[PDB]
Amino acid sequence: MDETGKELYLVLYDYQEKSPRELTVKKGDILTLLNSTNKDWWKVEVNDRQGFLPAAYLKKLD
Repeated sequence: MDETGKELYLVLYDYQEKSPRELTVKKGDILTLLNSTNKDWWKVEVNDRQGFLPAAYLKKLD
């Protein structure tokens, strides 16, 4: 995706947003991390969109 040098996060499972701030994502999506100040809900970006997701849906790739 667009920007370079970013950590990549894999979405393990589909997630359907429960509020307008949240993201809807599909298994296999690749995300970047915008803000984590807790281990449970993160602000992330996928394909030009930004929103909140539960961190349990994500695996850091390395």
